[PDB]
Amino acid sequence: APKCIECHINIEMDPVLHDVFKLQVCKQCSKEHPEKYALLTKTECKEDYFLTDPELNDEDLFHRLEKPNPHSGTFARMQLFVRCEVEAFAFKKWGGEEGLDEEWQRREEGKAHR
Amino acid sequence: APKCIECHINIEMDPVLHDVFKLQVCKQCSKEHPEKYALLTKTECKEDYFLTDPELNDEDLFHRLEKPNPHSGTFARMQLFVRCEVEAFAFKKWGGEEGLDEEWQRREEGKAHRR
DNA sequence: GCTCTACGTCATCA
DNA sequence: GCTCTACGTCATCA
Ligand SMILES: [Zn+2]
Ligand SMILES: [Zn+2]
Repeated sequence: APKCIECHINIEMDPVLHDVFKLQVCKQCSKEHPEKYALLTKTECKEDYFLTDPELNDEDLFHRLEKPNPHSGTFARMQLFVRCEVEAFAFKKWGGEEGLDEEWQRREEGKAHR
Repeated sequence: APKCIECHINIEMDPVLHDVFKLQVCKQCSKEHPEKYALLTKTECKEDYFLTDPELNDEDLFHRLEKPNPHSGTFARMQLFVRCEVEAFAFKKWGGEEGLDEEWQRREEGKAHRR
C-alpha cells in the first residue's frame, strides 16, 4: 500500500491535502513542513506572494479549499491555498525567491514615497 | 391612433427607440432632437458623463441596444444607450448640469497635475 | 491573522 | 468617434 512522500512510513494521508490538493502527505508531515503544506487564505496569498485576483480566481491554476467565512456565513467564502502551489507559481512569476524579495523591497519604497 | 410625443403627428414610431428604449418617438423627431434621443456608445457614456462600468452594466438601470463591434465581430459587442436616460442618471449622480461641469473641471486639473 | 468590489486611470488586446 | 481586462493601492461592506 502507498506511502506518504515526506516520511515514507504513514499510509493514511491527510484528507484535505490528499482529496483537495492531490498530495500523498500525512497529517503529521504536513505539520512538520509548513513551508510546503501550510494553507493560506486568499488574502495571505496576495500579501505574501503578490498574486492578483485573476490568478487566484483561476479554477484551472490552483487547487483550493473553501470554507465559510469565519467572520460570518453571510460573507464571501474563505478560500484556502496550499503554500507549495502558490509559492511555485509566485517564483515563476517574479523569478525565484530573490525576485520575490526584490518585489517586496520595491513596494516598501512605494508605501514610504506615498 | 397613438402619436409621437414630440411632434404629436406621426403615428409610426422609430423602431429602435420604441422597441428597445420604450419611447414613443418617430424617427424624424429623434434626428431633430439629438439632445434627448442620440444613441451613445458605452465609451462615450464614460467620457461624456463619467458613469462607471458598474453603472452601465446594470441591466435594471438603462435600456441598451447591442450591435456587433464595428472594428471586428470577434471583439466585445458595441452597446448603445439613449442620451435622455444616461443624462438623467448623470444629473442625479453629479447633481445637475452644473455638477457635471464641476466634475469635468476637476479631471482637467488632474491631467495637467499628472505631468 | 476574511473577501468583494469600487474607486480611479489608462493600456492593451480582443 | 469600440470594449474588456489588467495593473495599481486601498476602503468599505458583506
Ligand atoms: Zn508523512
Ligand atoms: Zn415625431
